[PDB]
Amino acid sequence: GPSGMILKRAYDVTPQKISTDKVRGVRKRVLIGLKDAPNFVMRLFTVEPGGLIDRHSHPWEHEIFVLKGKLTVLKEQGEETVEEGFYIFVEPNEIHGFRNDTDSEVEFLCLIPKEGGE
Amino acid sequence: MILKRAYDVTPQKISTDKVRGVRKRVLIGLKDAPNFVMRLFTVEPGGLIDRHSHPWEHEIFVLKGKLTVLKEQGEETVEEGFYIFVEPNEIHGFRNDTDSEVEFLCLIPKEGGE
Ligand SMILES: [Mn+2]
Ligand SMILES: [Mn+2]
Repeated sequence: GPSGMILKRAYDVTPQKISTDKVRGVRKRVLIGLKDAPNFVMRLFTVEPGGLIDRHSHPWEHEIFVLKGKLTVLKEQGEETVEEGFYIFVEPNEIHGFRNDTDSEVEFLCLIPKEGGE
Repeated sequence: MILKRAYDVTPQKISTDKVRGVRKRVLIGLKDAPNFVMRLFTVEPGGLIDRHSHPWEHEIFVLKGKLTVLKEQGEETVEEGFYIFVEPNEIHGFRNDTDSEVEFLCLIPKEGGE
């Protein structure tokens, strides 16, 4: 593949609205996308106040790092809120979702193997 | 599912001929991860990761402070809120020229170890 290094302010990427049957009040920035990533992609998600990523699962893992705010994590059984400075590992096929119960934006980094897209 | 405060992971001090004033936390390691690992590095004031390369990429996010990134030639400082993509085989390293600790998240494919 190519050489070099990219160094960029994440906020220089516009936050794009995610709207699907199971996601509302969420925006995403693709930081290191399919066009460049050899193995895995880096996204920055913004959950607006009251935003929801419904419980779901997929046949790849998630690696998450919470950057800002209080993120409510939905589990197969119940939920738990974590804050900036927490990491999350979600196994392949594990049920998970997210909610923002606060009045400010919540941000988290989310990385997946590139076979799951960007 | 694992949910944990990164700070609570015990950092490992690194002090070698090429790395000094650096601590490393393995957040999501080989034990858990099927494809890539998540580390958090803390660079003390004056700390240094000297120029090196490896056959895998880095994906980095700067969490705190002003990080000096060493390039094959020259260097570039970036701040909290920057991401960095280092291509496989690219010469790189890091320095902290400030008076406070710098933190960055760093992910590599699992062939890189943890
Ligand atoms: Mn998911
Ligand atoms: Mn390296």
